[PDB]
Amino acid sequence: QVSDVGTVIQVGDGIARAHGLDNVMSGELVEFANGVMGMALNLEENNVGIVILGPYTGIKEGDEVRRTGRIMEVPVGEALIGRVVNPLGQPVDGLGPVETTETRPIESPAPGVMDRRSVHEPLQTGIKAIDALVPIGRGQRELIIGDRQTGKTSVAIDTIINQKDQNMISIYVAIGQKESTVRTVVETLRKHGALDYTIVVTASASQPAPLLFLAPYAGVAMGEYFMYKGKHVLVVYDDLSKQAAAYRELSLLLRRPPGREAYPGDIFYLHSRLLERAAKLSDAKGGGSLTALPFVETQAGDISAYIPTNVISITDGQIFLQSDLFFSGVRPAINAGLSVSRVGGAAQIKAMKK
Amino acid sequence: QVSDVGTVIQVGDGIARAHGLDNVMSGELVEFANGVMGMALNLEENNVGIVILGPYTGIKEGDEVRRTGRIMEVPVGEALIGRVVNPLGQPVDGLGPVETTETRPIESPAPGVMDRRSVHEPLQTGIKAIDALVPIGRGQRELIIGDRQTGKTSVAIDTIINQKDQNMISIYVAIGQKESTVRTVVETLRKHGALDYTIVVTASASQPAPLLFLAPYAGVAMGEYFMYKGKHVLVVYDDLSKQAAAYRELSLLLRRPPGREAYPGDIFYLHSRLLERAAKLSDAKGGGSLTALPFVETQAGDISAYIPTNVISITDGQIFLQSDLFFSGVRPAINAGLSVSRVGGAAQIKAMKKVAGTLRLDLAAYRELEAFAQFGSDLDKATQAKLARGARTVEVLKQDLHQPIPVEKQVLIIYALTRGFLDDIPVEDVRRFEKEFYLFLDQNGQHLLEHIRTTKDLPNEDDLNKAIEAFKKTFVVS
Amino acid sequence: MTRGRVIQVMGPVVDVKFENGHLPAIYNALKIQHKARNENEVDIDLTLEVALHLGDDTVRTIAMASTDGLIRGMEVIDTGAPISVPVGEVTLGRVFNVLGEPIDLEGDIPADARRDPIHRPAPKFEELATEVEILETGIKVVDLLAPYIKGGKIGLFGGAGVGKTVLIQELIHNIAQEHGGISVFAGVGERTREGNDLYHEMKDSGVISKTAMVFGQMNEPPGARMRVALTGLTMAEYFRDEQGQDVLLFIDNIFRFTQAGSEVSALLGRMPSAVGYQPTLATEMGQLQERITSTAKGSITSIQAIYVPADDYTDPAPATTFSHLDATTNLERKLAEMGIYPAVDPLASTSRALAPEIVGEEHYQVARKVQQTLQRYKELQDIIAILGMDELSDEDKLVVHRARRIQFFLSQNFHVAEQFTGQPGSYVPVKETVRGFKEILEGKYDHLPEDAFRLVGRIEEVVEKAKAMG
Amino acid sequence: GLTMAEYFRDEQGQDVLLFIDNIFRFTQAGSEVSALLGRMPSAVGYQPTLATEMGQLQERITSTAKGSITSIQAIYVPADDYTDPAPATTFSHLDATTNLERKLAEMGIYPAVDPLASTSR
Amino acid sequence: GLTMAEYFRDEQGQDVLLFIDNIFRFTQAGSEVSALLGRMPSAVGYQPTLATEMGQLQERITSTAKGSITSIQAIYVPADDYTDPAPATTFSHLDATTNLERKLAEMGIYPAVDPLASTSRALAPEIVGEEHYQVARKVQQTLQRYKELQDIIAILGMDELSDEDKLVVHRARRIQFFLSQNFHVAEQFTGQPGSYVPVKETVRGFKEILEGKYDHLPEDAFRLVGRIEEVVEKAKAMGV
Amino acid sequence: LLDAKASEHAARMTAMKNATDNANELIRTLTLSYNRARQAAITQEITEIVAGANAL
Ligand SMILES: Nc1ncnc2c1ncn2[C@@H]1O[C@H](COP(=O)(O)OP(=O)(O)OP(=O)(O)O)[C@@H](O)[C@H]1O
Ligand SMILES: Nc1ncnc2c1ncn2[C@@H]1O[C@H](COP(=O)(O)OP(=O)(O)OP(=O)(O)O)[C@@H](O)[C@H]1O
Ligand SMILES: Nc1ncnc2c1ncn2[C@@H]1O[C@H](COP(=O)(O)OP(=O)(O)OP(=O)(O)O)[C@@H](O)[C@H]1O
Ligand SMILES: [Mg+2]
Ligand SMILES: [Mg+2]
Ligand SMILES: [Mg+2]
Repeated sequence: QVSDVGTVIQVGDGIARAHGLDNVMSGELVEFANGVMGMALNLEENNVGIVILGPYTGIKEGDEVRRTGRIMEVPVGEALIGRVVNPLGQPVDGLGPVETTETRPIESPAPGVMDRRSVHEPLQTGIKAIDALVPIGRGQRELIIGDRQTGKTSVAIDTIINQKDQNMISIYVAIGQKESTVRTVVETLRKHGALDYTIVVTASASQPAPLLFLAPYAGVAMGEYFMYKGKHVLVVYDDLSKQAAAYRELSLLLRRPPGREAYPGDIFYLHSRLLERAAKLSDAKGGGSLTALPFVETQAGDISAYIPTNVISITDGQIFLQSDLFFSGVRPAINAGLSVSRVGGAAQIKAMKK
Repeated sequence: QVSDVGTVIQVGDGIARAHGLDNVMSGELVEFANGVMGMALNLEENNVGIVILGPYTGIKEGDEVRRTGRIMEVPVGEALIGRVVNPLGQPVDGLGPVETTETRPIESPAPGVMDRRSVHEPLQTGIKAIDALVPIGRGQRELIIGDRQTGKTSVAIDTIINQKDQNMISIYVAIGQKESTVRTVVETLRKHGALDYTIVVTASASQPAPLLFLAPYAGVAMGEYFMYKGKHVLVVYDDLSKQAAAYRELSLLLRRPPGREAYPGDIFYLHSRLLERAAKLSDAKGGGSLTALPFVETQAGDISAYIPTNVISITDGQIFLQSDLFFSGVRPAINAGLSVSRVGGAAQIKAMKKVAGTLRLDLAAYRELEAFAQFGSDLDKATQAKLARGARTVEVLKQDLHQPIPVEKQVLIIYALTRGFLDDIPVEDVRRFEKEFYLFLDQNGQHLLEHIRTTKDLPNEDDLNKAIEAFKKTFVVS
Repeated sequence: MTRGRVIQVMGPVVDVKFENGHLPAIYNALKIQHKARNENEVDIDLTLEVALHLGDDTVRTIAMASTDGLIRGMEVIDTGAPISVPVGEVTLGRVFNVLGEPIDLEGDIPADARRDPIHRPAPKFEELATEVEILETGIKVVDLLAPYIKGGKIGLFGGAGVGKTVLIQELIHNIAQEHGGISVFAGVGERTREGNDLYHEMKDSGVISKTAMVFGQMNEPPGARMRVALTGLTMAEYFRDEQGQDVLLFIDNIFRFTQAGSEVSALLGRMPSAVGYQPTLATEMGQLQERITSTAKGSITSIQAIYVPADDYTDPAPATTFSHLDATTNLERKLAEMGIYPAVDPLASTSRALAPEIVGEEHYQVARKVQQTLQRYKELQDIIAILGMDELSDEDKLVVHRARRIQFFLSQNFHVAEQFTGQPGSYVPVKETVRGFKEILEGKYDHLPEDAFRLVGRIEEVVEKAKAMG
Repeated sequence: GLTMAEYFRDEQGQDVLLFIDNIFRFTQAGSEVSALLGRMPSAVGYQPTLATEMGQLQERITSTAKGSITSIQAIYVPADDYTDPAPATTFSHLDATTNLERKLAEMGIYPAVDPLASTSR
Repeated sequence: GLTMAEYFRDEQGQDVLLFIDNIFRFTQAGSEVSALLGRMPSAVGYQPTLATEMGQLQERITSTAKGSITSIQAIYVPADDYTDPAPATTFSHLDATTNLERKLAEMGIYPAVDPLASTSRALAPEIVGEEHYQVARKVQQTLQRYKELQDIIAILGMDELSDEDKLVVHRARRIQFFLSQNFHVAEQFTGQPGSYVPVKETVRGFKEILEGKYDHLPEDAFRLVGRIEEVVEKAKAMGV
Repeated sequence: LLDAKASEHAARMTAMKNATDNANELIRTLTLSYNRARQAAITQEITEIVAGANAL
């Protein structure tokens, strides 16, 4: 009983500390009496540190915490296509429950060196500038970087819409975005019929920091299910800057010493662990692929900031959207000088190369 | 047994930790065994953090502390007028006891939003630049900010002296100043007769930090007694930066969490709480008013620091004193470009409001073209006239120490400058022109001065035009 | 029993100890009401908000008023709910503080009136509106060049004395007259004398009867200044949800809310972030801004004044504030001194709604043509100042002739401006504005005098004014 | 040194000179020793009691009825940053400044006091 | 990897090439681990033992009497800040350094090596020869003068410069463009085969450029060119 | 000669205008650099103060 039941000692700012839970394992899911889920983060000598994945106002000192016996997991399956869910996989659009059968862990190892293959298949975004100057291949990681209101979301929406006639599954992950914008994005995707092959994962700005921190991992875990079956998946992270800020907040609530710009030391590892999971699998593993399009928001066009340089050193190229070109009516405002595709070129068709 | 008696556990740097004192209040005043007084700030689970209001050398571990049951308060009354006291109300001038018969707490709520009235009464500082470009009204609080040795104390002394013939009560609070400077300032005030309506509160740099922390609250507590009786009070704070430093020291010695520049989290709350007690009461409350002039000292003109930004955000206006202007010979060195008064206009008489509009535009036009003056002819049709007008304007606004000017003479000289009567006078003779014009107005212009005083409006145009022409007939250019 | 006990007092932070198994929830309101037993005590009437559970049945709270006079051992009463403020028709025309107690001298609200908590989760995803629609304000400049979205956030910028208060009053009047909605004003960190002046300006303009005002003064503790915006938001949310109308919410300065949050976080002892702000800056801003949305029943749209520290637009607080804005309105002193009120800058103001998918093709084309004409007129300023009017080509003369009339037609006579000029004022629908500007662009009114287009309203009224001038 | 000068000021009524070669070192030593005593750090690492110590040292140098002590203090500004807290708190007590320039010394002008940089209250 | 290299260096006395792809990640991982171990943070959040750990790693990579190890290490500079403690402390362990700059890359000059920040202990008259040393020093002097003239060029333009400075700028542009080269690896990006240039050819080409032999050629003919004769060929193909 | 003098004056005017514009652009970029440096300095100072406080 006591080995599977705990008691809360401290609650504050989405962080809880519990007594008991002797048999709990690191990274396990725990459930409060209120029904809110939590993740076991630190296993100290006499107490367990728990990160609350939801509203913490209903949790009070002395409440009961019980084990679930499962490492961090999200439901996966084809029944999740066309739905809007939170990072925990719970339906949000209000169309009823999701009848999934399988689950995948949040944290998974990336494919090894010998499990990969060189990218050789084009990803047609339907945008002349991208398809001509900065080609994107299946299995590539391409960064989209620009200032506020430079058309970053429109490029991703058009790319998702263009995949209607191609054997591609799209996943759109919105981190820290306004709920109204996500609602309108879902409406236009429904209007263009993209919901037949699209999964939407949302964690708005009003949500607590842990959900924003966990959302991209949930998205990539959902994508891997199709990726390892031999299919092709496209994943869009609408803002990695919001995730970085949420993780910085979470780390500083735990009193970890910060580095430059108050970011923690493992801020690079946070993004690298997520972005290393996108790959083009070899023929021995089914030949599936996963394509990632992370987003980064700059301040006054400064590409030398900490987070932009961290992300640039991970991906296989970047597309730079310039604010003045956007204001002068040039849309999309792709800066040809700063945009580059390392993996591209080999992905383009022969006609486009000429 | 420890309900009203305590025992000292730790002593150091003016901070004492006491065991017991179960029934002590937050902010209560306590007494040590040797007679030194204290204030209880930190009420913890098993000990009390006491800030010592005197020499702590005589306090040892194990000494007994007794509580008095009184919230911190200061004596108030008319007996304080013309005397120098410490923040505790104890006289320091050596002229004997103070016969006050009542007290009020240093911490009291500010008047509500419905107890106030819009500011509409001018406060004449006697300085042409302030009275013309940055007017100050009764009930307004205005910030004076500048570097070291720029003339802030001179402005405060002049505006205190100018209140002789007005029903005004002045309170001067010196925080962290040298005692010699305070002695000289008190002597100057006595010499000019301003001591008949002035109260001086002093807390020098050698005093313990809590006295510097508490001095401004003693000042407002003394002022509010006259405020709520229906009178008008002026309060001058010589340094709020030193108050902030003392409060930071106290907070750090009590091991409270620090913020930006090691200041505590409630540093903004302290200044806002102090400065919101100045107000213009409504007619239902008796019509009294209290106006404040806090001072902030910057380092090398850096107004981007924490405390300067907080005080700028709190107050209703700023007056910037520039070190380079002072070095250049422009004194009292008020920078009209950066200085601003949000209450301006409503705090001026009709004549000054009429005449200041042209002066503002002329000075603004001159300041931008001043960088191009050394290259001679740029456009002789307009620019040369602008440069001469601006130079004469700058010459007019200069003023000497301890010589306040009545508002009517300021209005007349500004009218003469703006209407072009000085366009032919050489720049080097403007000061003597003004000095002789004041004497000429005293000798022959009594009717104009009386009309301005009675009606607060400009006289008939032809009358003062003829007066200025008659004076110019007698003036000789050197 | 649910009775607490004070154990620590350190400035605005108070720690309360409860019985085991009866701790109050986070954000609950606690009441301390103590009458002095003897001469060595002081009466206390204070409210606390629960912030953290420290363990050992101890709760850390922040005070909403002065903590002087507190004694360890005083009993604390748990209300069992967050701070609750009155809602309904009773709040119209009144002035409240953060606790919801009326500040004006008109008496207190009856104890049986309905009250709602100021802490609430944001509306769910399925409850939001699926279509974007324009809020018609009746102001030509706003309706043409910077449309307002129902449920959106609008940032207001401008110098002192340009007429922001008059614009706010006109917006309130127009919305109340035409859409039937109301307005709520939230004075976050407002100077007391300026608050009194604003109250009297609302009173004498006749618009106070259709608005509810909530003030948080600068002399209040940081905890109080942080929660006043939530009180105003709750008052607006009642009218959005229970009556299904469109509501305006005005925030005096959101930067003061941000700095109050930073001060509270510093008091609680959290480690700072970025350039010194609280680690929860984005979370708090999102929690405030996400409740201002459009739902199936009604909508709330907000006009917010934003202060930029050190003129740095990359500062974390301005950045996280701009992350939520949908439109921007800039007021220029040059247009004010030129005499064309409301003096909204036609080129600096921008809006996300100015797209053909939202406002229509003809509206977008007319707006773009007007912007191009004004840009050309601005470019021609130096040439016409130096080379002279004669040197300008025929096309330059024509565009100057058209642009002067276009600029003058952007001016409008406000209803609340009658107290300054005696002119009644007018309300102009968006279709009339578009048609009038299109007709002006076609040269249909090139023969009319340029000064007849000033402070006019519709396009027929300029013809009437020209006929009156002869 | 100050207590040696105070005897001559008080018991004999003389006017004496007190020279301090580097007043900055006093604050520097205070900051060095404050950390080991268990005090929390100030803005840029100095002691929280900087102003109090400086004032307690400086206010003993005053003119009285019996006599006077006047002090000439040489001040070192680290990296010529006048916004540093120690020079900032030191400058608030000064009444006059004397600036020596090598340019005047090279020209044969002694005592080579800068006429424009030196100011007095 | 170092242990595997050390075996070949010591037990067999053979010459070893050692490539390390990013040695900064070792320090970064140490910094990530340091906080949980209980150590108090250093200046920029790094571990207190940064220098000791990096020295313990670096000192094992050396050539001894029994064998030789030559190592090429790529070092990441966070946020392009060369004053960051990790890049700053690793400078003292190297015999030759190559400093890449984002500005040169944005100018289209590859490999974007900074010609003044890069240093080597081998640049001595008795090691590379007198002519090589003189040519290199003259090139560096001209580049330094061109860097000095940057503010004047940016504000007042080239018109106010003297005749000597104009020639300095003229030759400095050619020298800067000639330092760029076409790589064999880069052929996948641009389709240009690339070239291999011997040291003597480079010295002769830069000596000829310093003498003004090619002052009449356009500066665009010097980009990504290889040998000096290819500059003439490109200029001729461009129509000069 | 008269034509040459007029052209010389016009050319000098244009050159000075261009120089002023270049200086304004340089100031515009330096302001952004200054803001970044200011934010970094404030962050470093506050982090050092908090670390020193936590060390006790
Ligand atoms: N090609 C285009 N043509 C016309 N309008 C466009 C185009 N691309 C984007 N826009 C418009 O530009 C605006 C901003 O674009 P978008 O929202 O995609 O940018 P963003 O960088 O994601 O913005 P935010 O920071 O607000 O999330 C929208 O009104 C959108 O309709
Ligand atoms: N209007 C004035 N005309 C001439 N001299 C002036 C004027 N105002 C001030 N001064 C002189 O300027 C010097 C400094 O003035 P003051 O004492 O008021 O400065 P402060 O800004 O209060 O500086 P601090 O208190 O830091 O010494 C004194 O020598 C004083 O005589
Ligand atoms: N539409 C208008 N018609 C006529 N006068 C106007 C108009 N708008 C503003 N004004 C004038 O502007 C002044 C009022 O400005 P207002 O108080 O609204 O500006 P503000 O920027 O909010 O000011 P403050 O910062 O002092 O509160 C009056 O002189 C009024 O006559
Ligand atoms: Mg977007
Ligand atoms: Mg002074
Ligand atoms: Mg106003």
